[PDB]
Amino acid sequence: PARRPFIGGNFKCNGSLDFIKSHVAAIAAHKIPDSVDVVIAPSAVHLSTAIAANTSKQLRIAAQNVYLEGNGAWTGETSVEMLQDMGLKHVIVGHSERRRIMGETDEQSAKKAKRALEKGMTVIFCVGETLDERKANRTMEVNIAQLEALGKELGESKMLWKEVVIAYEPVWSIGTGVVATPEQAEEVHVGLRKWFVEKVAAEGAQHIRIIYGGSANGSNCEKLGQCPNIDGFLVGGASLKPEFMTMIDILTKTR
Amino acid sequence: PARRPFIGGNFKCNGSLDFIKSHVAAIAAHKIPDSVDVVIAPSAVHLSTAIAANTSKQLRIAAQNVYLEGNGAWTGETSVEMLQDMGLKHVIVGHSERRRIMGETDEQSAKKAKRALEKGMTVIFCVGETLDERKANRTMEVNIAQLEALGKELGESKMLWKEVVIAYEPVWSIGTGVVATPEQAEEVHVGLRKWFVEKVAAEGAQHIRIIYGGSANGSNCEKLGQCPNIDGFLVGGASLKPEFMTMIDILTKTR
Repeated sequence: PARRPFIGGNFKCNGSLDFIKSHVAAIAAHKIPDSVDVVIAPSAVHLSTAIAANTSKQLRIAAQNVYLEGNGAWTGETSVEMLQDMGLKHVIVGHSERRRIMGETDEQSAKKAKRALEKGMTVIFCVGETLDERKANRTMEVNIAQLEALGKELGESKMLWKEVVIAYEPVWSIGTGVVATPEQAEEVHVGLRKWFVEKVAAEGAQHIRIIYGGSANGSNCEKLGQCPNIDGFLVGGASLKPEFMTMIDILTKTR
Repeated sequence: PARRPFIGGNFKCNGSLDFIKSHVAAIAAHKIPDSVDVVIAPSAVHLSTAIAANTSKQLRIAAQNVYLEGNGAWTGETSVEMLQDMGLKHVIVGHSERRRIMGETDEQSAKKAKRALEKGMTVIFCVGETLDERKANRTMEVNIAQLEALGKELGESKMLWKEVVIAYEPVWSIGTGVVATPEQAEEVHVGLRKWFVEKVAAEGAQHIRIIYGGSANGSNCEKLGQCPNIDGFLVGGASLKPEFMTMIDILTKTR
């Protein structure tokens, strides 16, 4: 009982119109197999430009965030409806930068994901513990709590878990170059599988993709991709470089 | 010592690609005098589409929000650099929906504005009190506190106030249809002028535009626009309708 590999590239708050056009063009020009999901997430104002430049039949474009309300009086926010109207089907939710730096609570992330999922979108739901929480030996407690908030919102509607791609990114690995070792990563993904089996369904744990993120790059992704419970990567800085295409190849050849 | 009128249309989280194209086209097709600043603020993902559809030489496009950091690891956020790279020069900051519903603090709004201003952008800085604060007779205290946070960030760099357009929108008037009377609005703008004179400069208070927002529409904007300290309007719901063009005409003929 395995899985369709997944690699997402989160551009974060980076890029100019020319960078988006050129970089998306370079990615789209790369041979992308039909056996692996490849998604890139440019900043909101760059979405249209990225879509126009994406000449690939496999590459999909995603948003880095979405609000938990539909269209209405939510100045500065983006609705699921807007993303779907633009032809987008993927969206990142709960990235630790929003959780830890911008105050996005466990419940808000969960509500954003639920709304996106109910409308038919695929959600890259991020979870991860800080250096201090790990030092306090609370790694699994935290990751599970974040996943539980989502479980509370979906709960019964298990089927909605089908369009969820969990992205484990230890906060101490985000933008620090301090990537997790295959053992550290696999150990956490194992704990996440177990939680899914118990709180969701044994069958579902076998199908849901769980990707690793946090300093993942061309020279370290192969060893990570060889781990049974690591279905791919959520790439940050490296997704802005040509090595992102190499990571795609490595992921394909590995699983 | 007077001012160049200003009318901004905040679309908030509304619109589809077709709506943006058609609505922006209809606005752009309207005769816009060179004597009044007219700006519309579509949602972030619609910016490019709006720019493409804006065939007017006078109409300017603005963003509804911006982050307080430059390009970097800020997932889901937009930088000033991105907005300027797109040719945008206006941005709304501190809208009460973000302050009151999304937790944007007085200091965060102030820091966002300062960064935008330092880079050369024009900022529509929103302020406003809630029904309870007004009932508690704390209307001016609150509005002044929000303005003071900005004053703390700019403080000395007074000159930066040149590109600031203050938008007073009583929270109880936002999306409720309960517009402020000309007396209520003028009274607050008078108090804001006085604060500016004391904490900024007598000269500057004479030049800075202070616009009214909150249920402003085609049938009530004339009486508001006739008030000496009301230089224009920040239009919400009405900016999504053809009456927005009427408001432009009314503002022009009035001052």
